Amino acid sequence: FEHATTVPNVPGIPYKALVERAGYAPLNLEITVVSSELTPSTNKEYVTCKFHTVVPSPQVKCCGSLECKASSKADYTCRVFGGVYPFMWGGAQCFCDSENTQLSEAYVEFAPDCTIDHAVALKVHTAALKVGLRIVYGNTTARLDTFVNGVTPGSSRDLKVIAGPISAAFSPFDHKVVIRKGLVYNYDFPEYGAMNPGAFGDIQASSLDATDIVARTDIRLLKPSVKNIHVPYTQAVSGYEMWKNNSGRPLQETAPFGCKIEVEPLRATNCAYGHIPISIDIPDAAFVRSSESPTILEVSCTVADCIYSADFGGSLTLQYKANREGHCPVHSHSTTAVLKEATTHVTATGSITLHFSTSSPQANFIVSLCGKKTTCNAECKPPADHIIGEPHKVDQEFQAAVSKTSWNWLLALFGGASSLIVVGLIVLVCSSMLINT
Amino acid sequence: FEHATTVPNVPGIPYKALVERAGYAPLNLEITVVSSELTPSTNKEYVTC
Ligand SMILES: *[C@@H]1O[C@H](CO)[C@@H](O)[C@H](O)[C@H]1NC(C)=O
Repeated sequence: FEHATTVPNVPGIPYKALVERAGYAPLNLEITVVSSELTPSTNKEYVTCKFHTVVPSPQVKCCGSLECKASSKADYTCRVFGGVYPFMWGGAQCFCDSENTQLSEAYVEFAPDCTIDHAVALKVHTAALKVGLRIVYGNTTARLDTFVNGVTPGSSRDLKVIAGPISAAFSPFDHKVVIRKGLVYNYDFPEYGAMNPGAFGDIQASSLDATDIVARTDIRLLKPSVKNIHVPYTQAVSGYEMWKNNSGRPLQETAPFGCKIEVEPLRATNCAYGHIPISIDIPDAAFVRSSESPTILEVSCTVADCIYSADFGGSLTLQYKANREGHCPVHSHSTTAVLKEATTHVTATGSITLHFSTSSPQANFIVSLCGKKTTCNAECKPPADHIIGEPHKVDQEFQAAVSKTSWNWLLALFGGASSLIVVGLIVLVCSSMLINT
Repeated sequence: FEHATTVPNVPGIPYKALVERAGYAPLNLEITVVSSELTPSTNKEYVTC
């Protein structure tokens, strides 16, 4: 049987319902999401790390001109110096006094320690929500992993489940993300090839082992001044360490909606947001005939010491006049109160205690012991514990968040004002009819 | 649950209260005052004979 209903996406917090398929008995249905994996689609532009700036030996040649060539190496910088006369140890290196040519060559390379301390840059496109569902119907359980889009039921060995599109589309990732060492940051890195010096993305490559490495660090080769052979060069500071110095907090600690983000693959787990429209196809095997299911005649309610906390704060004694021994479900129709127990064992003329979690100051709700309806009506005290360590099982709806006596006084004032208005219009009508006569 | 309660400070005469949380059964708090020593701050100022 196709049953469609809106359920919370929050992890835990069981959602219970009943199906009424004519004369096939009220059949219970407990569903609860236990995992919520939000996996976006990522493409990789570049990986970056601290660079090394390997500088080869100078090419000095003595009484000649040695203009250099271009190269495909990362951030190749060449300069040619005249009028040099270098000293290595043990004496001079040119037989020429003043006519010499020194070649200074400086490209840049990944550090040997970039196998770990490397950050990849990604763009996420669309968040795909995959949720795992625990279902118990009657006495049959089912673990089903389903995508939340409206199609692809997936695992249908016994049960068919369609997860409709979610009410609110939430994505904890911004359009550009950076992953280093298992930590994700919502950073706006530059495009591939748009390398600026002193900031993130100064050196880029598609992969760590790729020879196609690009960089635009401000490396400048200086004119050699001292007698001894070397290269003088001034470089802009690597923007990778500057980004590490002021990365802010990673997205595992700043993500909204209370969910935690893991890498390989990049996903967000247990994101509690919105409501999932669910559509279940309950098999007819679990359905039983209403003649076999015991019926019920008279049901009375008495709930004592209600408290509208997040816990199951309330005990109701519930009296029945049973027709026949048997186990059969129980359910509270009002969304404001949810029952701990889903199926009781009703035999003959007993009192059943039930635990319910509510959010209204008034406990005025409809409950079905194994069929029919029952109006539980009493009052609920405020919680004494200010902060509880578990989430609320009922969301407020403002239809019952105002207390019964508060509706009484507020509606009494409204009724007084409206009654004065009605008396005013009535006496205007009477006076108009009198002056018309 | 923290239950504030006013008790007379007479020796003997057992005092009785009920503690209760809405999801729990009531329990019989039994409080008795046995001794009450009024020891003040005393300093010796002289001795005579
Ligand atoms: C960068 O590192 C230096 C070195 O100690 C530190 O003083 C500074 O607070 C860090 N952050 C910024 C934004 O300069």
